Amino acid sequence: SNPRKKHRED
Amino acid sequence: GTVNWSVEDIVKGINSNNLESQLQATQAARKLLSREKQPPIDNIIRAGLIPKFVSFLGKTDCSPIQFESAWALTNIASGTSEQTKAVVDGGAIPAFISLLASPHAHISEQAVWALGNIAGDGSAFRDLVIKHGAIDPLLALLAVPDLSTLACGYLRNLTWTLSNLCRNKNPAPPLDAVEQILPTLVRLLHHNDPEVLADSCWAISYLTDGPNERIEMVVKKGVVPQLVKLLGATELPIVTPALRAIGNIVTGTDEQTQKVIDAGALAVFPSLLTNPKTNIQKEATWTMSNITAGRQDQIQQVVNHGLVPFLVGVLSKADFKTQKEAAWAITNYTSGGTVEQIVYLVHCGIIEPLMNLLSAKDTKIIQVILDAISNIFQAAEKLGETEKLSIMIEECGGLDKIEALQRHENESVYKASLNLIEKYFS
Repeated sequence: SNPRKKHRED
Repeated sequence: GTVNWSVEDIVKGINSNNLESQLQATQAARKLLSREKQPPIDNIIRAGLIPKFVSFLGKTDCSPIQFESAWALTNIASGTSEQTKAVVDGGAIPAFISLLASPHAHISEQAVWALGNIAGDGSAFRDLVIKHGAIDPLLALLAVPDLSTLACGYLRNLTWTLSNLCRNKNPAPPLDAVEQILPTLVRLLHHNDPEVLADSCWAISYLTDGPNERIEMVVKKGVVPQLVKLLGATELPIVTPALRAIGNIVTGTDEQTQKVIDAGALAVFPSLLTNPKTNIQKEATWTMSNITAGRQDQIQQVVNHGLVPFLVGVLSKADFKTQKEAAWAITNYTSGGTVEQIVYLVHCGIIEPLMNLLSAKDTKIIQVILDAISNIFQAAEKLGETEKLSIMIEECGGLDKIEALQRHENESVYKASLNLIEKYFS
């Protein structure tokens, strides 16, 4: 696999 | 108040010598970096703000600016490799690791997230995070009697970041780091949250994607029965990594493969080989091909579980990449099986769908199929039944294909065809 990186938007 | 600041205004506040003004500007940078459509990561980097964000991580007496800069740096680190490198280059790794022990759960969680983005960039940054000492404080956050007392989002972020420390392959993570992480991973694999379960399976799938000694470290921890259980889950985000882990394990030794069979995995494959998601069907059939590459007693377990009709099924109708895995599964079967097991294959109707696939343009699937037919013909010679098979191959239009493959660009395909014609069709 699922994402290598994750962005935090809230 | 902090909504839609210009980068110039953010720089102005961060460069003031007023901690509250710096806090306000940092939050404004966080909100800018938080938007979905093209957050201006590069503009923020070019303004030289990363060193200031990193130094704010250390401001223990102003926890809000620790949080806001941790969030801002997390989202820069979520971008391209170059953008993640800018965060690393600013010294963020030891500063984020120091925040793992923060008494503010939301700050500790944000540092977990940021290290997951850095580690998730690739093997080098993964191993750099490990060298700075992240694993011990990460695992200490999960040293509780019952995982269910931790906040759900917090536990999910910890699990996801741990899986990035298990991820990537050139090189694989350090052996001692994997040994250090595995007992906590095994415990997460028994948690009841579907996201924790999915990412725990992903981590295990990464760790089993390697040589047999890597597989053995996982298999020795006793996780195979739990992986088989998760293989039967109704949540596709759990089945997919569980299946990839199981498929990785059966690429190991026959003994490691046997632990998958012993755990009951084959009883799930009627569902998996007819699963509506085509990549489950493909992964399940690839897994079957590595099981039919095993000992005759393992081929026999495939037979007993009624899985040969399902292999006939995917060979008859499936997306083409699944049919290729099925062809491999059949040739592996015919290469290692007994005469009786090979005869049973024909009785299930392998011949006609196998011949139909000889029309494919994939040159290697034709080599694979030609090998299977040669193997089946060899079993037929031991029973004096070479003809009955020849008539069967010709009655379904097969002989036309092999006699037509007497005109192929690949040399080995041409020669394998004419030999079959020469020896069994005179």
